Amino acid sequence: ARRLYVGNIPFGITEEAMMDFFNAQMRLGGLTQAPGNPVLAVQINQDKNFAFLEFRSVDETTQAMAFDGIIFQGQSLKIRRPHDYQPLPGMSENPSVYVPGVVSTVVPDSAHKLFIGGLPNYLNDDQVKELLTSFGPLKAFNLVKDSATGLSKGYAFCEYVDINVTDQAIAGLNGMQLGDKKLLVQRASVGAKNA
RNA sequence: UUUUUUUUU
Repeated sequence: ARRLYVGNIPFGITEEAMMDFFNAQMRLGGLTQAPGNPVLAVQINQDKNFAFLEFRSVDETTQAMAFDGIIFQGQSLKIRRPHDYQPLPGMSENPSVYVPGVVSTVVPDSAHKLFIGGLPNYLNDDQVKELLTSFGPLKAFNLVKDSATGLSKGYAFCEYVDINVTDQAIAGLNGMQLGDKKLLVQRASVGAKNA
């Protein structure tokens, strides 16, 4: 895929200012495979609050994914792959089925994103992040705000650099009393319990 | 407001 989905983009951001930023991130990081800018175009859906990046190569696109969660103009960008990948109802389940095509040779130690809820609606990114930082530096953090309203929805996602600290972060934060709400913290995917 | 608005402008 020579395309990437980038949501939670800054308001009023221009397509060109989205391009110049990514191309300048690809160069600073040295993630380019050949001379020239990787990002050829960017399309922004202002109302929907998202944009799509268009790369010249497939590998470069797969390299820009490392910028998921990067801070740009106070907004933590959400980078994902397009959804042109459909279930494809062609019938005769053989190249699909379920397992065939994605058996997974062996998933590496990854995915330790944490879900945080019960957060007061008045706290902002720099306040919430602080409460989380008290256990160690974060590698990715995003506070969900209403599309129109713009205020906190009451829950945010975060991931530390040192995953082990992830477990320590849940045991000390989960249940914490914030205002008139009870904080909730659990692995955003699997791991809401501890054996 | 306890799981984060994906398209060929």
